[PDB]
Amino acid sequence: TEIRVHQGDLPNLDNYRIDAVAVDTETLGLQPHRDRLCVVQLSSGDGTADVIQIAKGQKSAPNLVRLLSDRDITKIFHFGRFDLAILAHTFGVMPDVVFCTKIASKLTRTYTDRHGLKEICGELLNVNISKQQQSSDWAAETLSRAQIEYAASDVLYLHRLKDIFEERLKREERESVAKACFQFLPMRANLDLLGWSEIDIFAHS
Amino acid sequence: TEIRVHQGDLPNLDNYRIDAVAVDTETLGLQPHRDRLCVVQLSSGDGTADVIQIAKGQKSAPNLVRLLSDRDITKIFHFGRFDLAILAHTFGVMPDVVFCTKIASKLTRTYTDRHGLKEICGELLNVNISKQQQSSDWAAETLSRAQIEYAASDVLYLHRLKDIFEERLKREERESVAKACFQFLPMRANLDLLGWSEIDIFAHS
Amino acid sequence: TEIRVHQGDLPNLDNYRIDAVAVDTETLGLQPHRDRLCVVQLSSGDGTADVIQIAKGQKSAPNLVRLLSDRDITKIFHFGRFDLAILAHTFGVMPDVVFCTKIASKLTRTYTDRHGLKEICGELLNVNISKQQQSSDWAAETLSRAQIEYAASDVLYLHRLKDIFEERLKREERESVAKACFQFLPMRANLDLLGWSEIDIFAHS
Amino acid sequence: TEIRVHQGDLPNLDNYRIDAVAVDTETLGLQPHRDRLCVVQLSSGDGTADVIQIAKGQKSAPNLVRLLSDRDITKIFHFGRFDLAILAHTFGVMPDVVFCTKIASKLTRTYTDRHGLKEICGELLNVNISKQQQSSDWAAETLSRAQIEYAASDVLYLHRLKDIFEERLKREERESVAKACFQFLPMRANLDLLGWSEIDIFAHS
Amino acid sequence: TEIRVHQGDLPNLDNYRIDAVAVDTETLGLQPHRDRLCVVQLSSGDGTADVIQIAKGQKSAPNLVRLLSDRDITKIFHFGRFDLAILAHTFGVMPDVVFCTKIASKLTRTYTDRHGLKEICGELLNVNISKQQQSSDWAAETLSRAQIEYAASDVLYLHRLKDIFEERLKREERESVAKACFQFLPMRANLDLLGWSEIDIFAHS
Amino acid sequence: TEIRVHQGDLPNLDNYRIDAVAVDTETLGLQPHRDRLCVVQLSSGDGTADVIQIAKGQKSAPNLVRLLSDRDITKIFHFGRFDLAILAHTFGVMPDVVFCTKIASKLTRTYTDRHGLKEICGELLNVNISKQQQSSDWAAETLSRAQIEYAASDVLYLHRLKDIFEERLKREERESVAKACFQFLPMRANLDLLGWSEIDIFAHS
Amino acid sequence: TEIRVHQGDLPNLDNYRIDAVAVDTETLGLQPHRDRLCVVQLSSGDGTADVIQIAKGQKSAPNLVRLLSDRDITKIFHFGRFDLAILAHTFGVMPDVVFCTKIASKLTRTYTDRHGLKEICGELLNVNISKQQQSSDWAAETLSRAQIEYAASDVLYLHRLKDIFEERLKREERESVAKACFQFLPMRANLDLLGWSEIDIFAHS
Amino acid sequence: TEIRVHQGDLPNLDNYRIDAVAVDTETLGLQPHRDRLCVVQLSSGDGTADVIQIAKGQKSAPNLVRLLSDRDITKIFHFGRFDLAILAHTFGVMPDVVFCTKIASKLTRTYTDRHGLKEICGELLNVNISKQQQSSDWAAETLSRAQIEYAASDVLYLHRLKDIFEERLKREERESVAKACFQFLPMRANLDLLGWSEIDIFAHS
Repeated sequence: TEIRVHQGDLPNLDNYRIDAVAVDTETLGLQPHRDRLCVVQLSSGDGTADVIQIAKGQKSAPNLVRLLSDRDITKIFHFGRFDLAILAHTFGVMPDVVFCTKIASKLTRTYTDRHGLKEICGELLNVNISKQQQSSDWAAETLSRAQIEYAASDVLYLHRLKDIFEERLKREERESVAKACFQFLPMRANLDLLGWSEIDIFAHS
Repeated sequence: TEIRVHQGDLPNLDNYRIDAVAVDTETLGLQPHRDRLCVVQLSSGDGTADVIQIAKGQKSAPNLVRLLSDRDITKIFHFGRFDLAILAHTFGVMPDVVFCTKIASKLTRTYTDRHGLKEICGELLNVNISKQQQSSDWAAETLSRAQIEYAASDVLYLHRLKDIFEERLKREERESVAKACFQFLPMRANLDLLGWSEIDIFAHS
Repeated sequence: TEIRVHQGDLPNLDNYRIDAVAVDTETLGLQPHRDRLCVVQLSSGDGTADVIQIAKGQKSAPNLVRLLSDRDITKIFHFGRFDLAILAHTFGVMPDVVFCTKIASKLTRTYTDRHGLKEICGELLNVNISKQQQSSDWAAETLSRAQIEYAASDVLYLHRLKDIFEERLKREERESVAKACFQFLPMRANLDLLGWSEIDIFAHS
Repeated sequence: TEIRVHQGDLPNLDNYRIDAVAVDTETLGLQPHRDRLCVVQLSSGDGTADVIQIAKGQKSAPNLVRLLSDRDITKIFHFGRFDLAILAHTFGVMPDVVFCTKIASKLTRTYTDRHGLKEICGELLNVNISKQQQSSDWAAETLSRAQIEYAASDVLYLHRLKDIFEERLKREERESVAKACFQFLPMRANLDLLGWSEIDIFAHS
Repeated sequence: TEIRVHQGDLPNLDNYRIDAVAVDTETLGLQPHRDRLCVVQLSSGDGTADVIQIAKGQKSAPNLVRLLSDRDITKIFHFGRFDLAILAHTFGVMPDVVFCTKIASKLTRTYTDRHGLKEICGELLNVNISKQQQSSDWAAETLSRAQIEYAASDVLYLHRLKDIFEERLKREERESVAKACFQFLPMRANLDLLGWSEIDIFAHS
Repeated sequence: TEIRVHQGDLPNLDNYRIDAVAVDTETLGLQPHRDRLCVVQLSSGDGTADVIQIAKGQKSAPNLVRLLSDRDITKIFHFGRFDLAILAHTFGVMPDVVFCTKIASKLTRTYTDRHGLKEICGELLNVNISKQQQSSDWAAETLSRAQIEYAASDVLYLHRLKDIFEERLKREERESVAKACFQFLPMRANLDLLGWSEIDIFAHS
Repeated sequence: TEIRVHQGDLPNLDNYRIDAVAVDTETLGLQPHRDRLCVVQLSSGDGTADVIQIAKGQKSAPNLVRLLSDRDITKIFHFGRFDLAILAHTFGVMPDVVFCTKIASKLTRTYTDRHGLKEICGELLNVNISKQQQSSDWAAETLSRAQIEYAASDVLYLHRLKDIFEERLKREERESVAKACFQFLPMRANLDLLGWSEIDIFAHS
Repeated sequence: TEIRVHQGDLPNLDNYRIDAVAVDTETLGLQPHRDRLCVVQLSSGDGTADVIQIAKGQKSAPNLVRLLSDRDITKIFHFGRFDLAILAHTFGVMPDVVFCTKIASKLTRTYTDRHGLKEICGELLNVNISKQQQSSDWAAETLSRAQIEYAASDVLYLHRLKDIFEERLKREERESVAKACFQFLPMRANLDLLGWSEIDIFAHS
């Protein structure tokens, strides 16, 4: 593998002249108002990944923000509801072209109730994701090798999942449903930032 | 007030050359695959209402459906998540320009947890709606006077609520939030028809 | 109203040469092995009722048992699951031609979740049943007038509900589903007596 | 083990001139209106199995349906409440002569609260069923070897279970209870198809 | 009615040379280690009552304790599990000849799930007890007249209830069960004082 | 009752040269980051009240904040945990000399589980506060007379409650407990503002 | 581990002229009215056991019942609440001199919440009991060797536990509490048989 | 290791002329009024520990208590809410300079929901603490070697955790929050002793 570790921002976009980029984040917790962004992960799908450490109080990441803002590049997330919220809270730019593998899983893997990334990777690809480092100090000044390898491991497979999920969505005739869900997902994240994170806004009660 | 009761369909659209129409339905229950549409209510906001009795097995209602599919007319519902589902299930056309007073309530009446139509009308307009007839035989060949008056009372006030809620949404600066939620609402109803009625598609679990 | 009160048994069957008889019971509680049968109520639907006081330890009631065993007469209950159980446990005869207004309500009154007899009588007939005496000492040697009037009131109206429910079951094309449920109801009662009263035998868990 | 895989239908019924056939299904999920039938597996009890792939949108399987309809042949299921529902929804024929190992287990294996197929096969036969493939993509164009072997594994042992459960029902004198439950099971499945899937129709609440 | 109010203790036992005495207490709450005894009420059953105010830090009440210790007098309580605990904690004497109307109700009023004193008095005697003052400041130096009348109302009817419950226990042949329960009740109270107040010591879990 | 309504701030502190001031607030909801402070209520205990309307986006109120910052004046709240949070969030000043009647009630009224202000006022003073207006649009440009009267009602009685609670805390010897709770209360409110509003920080789980 | 297996009853009590006997039962389930007693195991504490197979419908076991009735012999159970109930229901003799290791554990092992026999034997004696056979067909005409060894394992250690628990009860000064609980235990079992198996007779609700 | 085991008290404080001491206790359970203190574990942070057995009824341990009350020495606990309560209940002295690793975890390890000592030690130091002996008979006159090694293991690592948590609290800017929580912790423990152990005193309900 190749994992390029950076401080603050990508040096340039030379490796990202592509149609879709897999994106993930790591934070200090589940509450964007309390838990700061610590890591941003990117991959072009070529089997390598970039891991960008975000400093405390960092307000800008121009190359990263260009990627997040570019409407011609689909950002692939797993449970993007969270990542979109924390990214918008941190850098002030809300992505609007997204694909979420968790929503896709809920729309296609109807034969199971386990939609976590580990189960998806195990079932669809026979790839073992190790989650031991998921609960670790992502704010450490120097990330461990195990942390760096885990962070890259979270983004290395999202392209293959998107390909398979697009096949399943086409087969079961949910393409327009999925497209509408992804179109609404950024606004669901915005509602999370504004204070309705514990509320299903569409529920009767 | 004036309540016009019809069999099958509106006679014409002479009374509905307006910018927005309030819409409600009555059914045999909460499950569209089991519980047929029995009554459709409409109002232009002029203090009169149309109550349309729908026959068993009726597949077509051209004037009503013509109104429902006119993209230049906003359809106002209370808890449109249900009504959109049953309308699309019955006539095969899903409206795509809607306003829902319950979503608006959840976005503006943040000081209460009661978002039912009775509580909203009581608080916002000091109008008392009596719900006694809500659980009644809406499939009766001849509706009683009490049933007809309840059905009209369900649609007579939605225009005034839309006006007030639009004022509140602009005042608290959540207009674009409401717009995005309303834009997504028809697909949420479609998801209900397809089999996800008990699932919040954006939740982690 | 006319209420004929008897000790032990009917004097004869002169008043019960009919197609259907409404039957109900009162007991000391919900557990047939602990709570003894105290009252049996009967009515032909002609506005009169028979109330039969059962003695402690009484094992036989030949006229009552002849009615309960007579396959040519349908026995109408409300929540017959219990009444069938207590009747079979007391007299050793399980009726097998029955109609239950609770099953019929659950199959037809799909627009509400309140299926008790008080609510059914209120909604279908505008008749007010008072339940204050439901929890009383039914084993008293002398029943009070309020007790006797309530006991008769439990059976005076089951014919009118059966007639209406039969109309609704025909209307929604659920006649065979209800008929099969009524056919199975006695074995559900036997399962209750044998010890599965707290178990839904068809559930996954 | 020989497992014969067919497309669409059996070529003939030469292997099924028997008094009882074990039947199971696999689907895309628990909701018959959304999740199509994908595989049907049968066995005569001779240690071999037939695995029939059902195509998307397939409406007919004349040989299979003739087998399912033959009243001289008892159909053995595990949790037939589901299989009967999905079979009737897909091919339009409701089997009416059935034996269910889950009902039998609940009526005889009263010393445990675990009635899943894994526990029954483990306790009664010391046979290890591996369920890893239960949650898999059963709609795949080509089934995997693991999928095929699991699907066959779900019918290979049902005859021996039926024999033992029949022994237990005779020993504990519960034969007529079980018979009435099995006679009613197809109507429970029909009720399931009609929209009462979440309701125990006999419960007080 | 006649209510004699005393400070600290009875002046003498001239009114309590009787076979059975009704006893009740009031405290500052449900936790004997935190909530001190404030009032003790007594009655000979003649329609009059004694209300004894207990002082802060009071360790002795010789005449009252003489009454509580005399094994030839049955002490009648409602929910004696609590009163025994608070009395033993306060005066160091655990009564051992008791009758509890709550246990008697649970052993006899099997036709209801409402075993409060208000409901019992309403059903068995048609006497209306008003509980508004049940939750009040019982530590006041001078009790209000409404408080005193409530306190007397708690003891005025326990003799009549004991007579009726003894009739019911004889009628349903449960006297020896009740007797064993009453003998164990003081040890249940001791278990409460020792720290097992939240544990059913006889439960499986 | 004299109620002075002001915009933005008190005109001066001529009426608040006192040793304790009753304070309460009204907002658009329970979430300080989403629901803005709308009204501040004050009372000197002289039977008059001041109601201060806070504008949207208002960042300063020098006279009010000077009063809130003054360590020689105890601020009396009911459920100050919330009021302290919203006040500190709005004006940037956290009061540090406080008394909370709800904590005091939980430390003294151990005989009840109802600690709301309405319930407290009913029990201790026999004064009926009507809360119908508690859930209303507090951000309206012009408050109704009923709203203003309710708002004054939430501060008019806190002094009298404080006097009674101080007597009870002295009587039951819990003064130092209450003092320590009040000393931590501002930090509990800060913890709420920082993101632990749903976490009991001292619980084991 | 000498294990003597008998049909119907012990031949005599020649091996049981001792002061205390360990007793445990096996049944078809938890409900004495439905599930019959299948096996009774006894031990004198000398490291050997007797396993007595009870036939369906067996009403008499004179030597065994003689042992159960001998008031000079303490019967040791684990969770005797169940065993006493099923023994009394089956043979008509209610033991009245008992020791229960579960009550003793709840009164002594206050540092844990896991009181099952496996955990007690593991912690207190470092002896491993294997519970695999607990859920098995105890009504088999011939028990397997594994069943026999498990059944003996249930009684082989109860004497040592009784010795240690008696030491702990003396040490912690809880002997009279335990004695009262053991004295009450037979009536708790009788209450289970009479129909209160789901009711805590001493609870407020 | 160098675990020194003592009866009753430390011989002197010659080894404890230090700025911070790790403290941990072992009891018979979670309820200080019932379950006595059995062991106190101390460490200077030098990799050695002192394990002090406390005798039944012992009220004094002057050298240990002198250390506990020396305000120039911070006492480090894990979940001091419990330890402080049992120490104060046993010896009558409440420490007032404390650090709690559970509060520190809840304020810093926001990326996990597991705050037990085992999980903290595993994550922060990669040290495996085995908790098998946590639930054991701590009142034995002679503790086993396994008990002694576990007891020392609970205190051997608290200094290293305090050092890391102090680094995290400074880095994340939460020192004044933690300081206020630690200042309130002794009053939370006092509240536990007084009877509010099950009440979060700051909650709305």
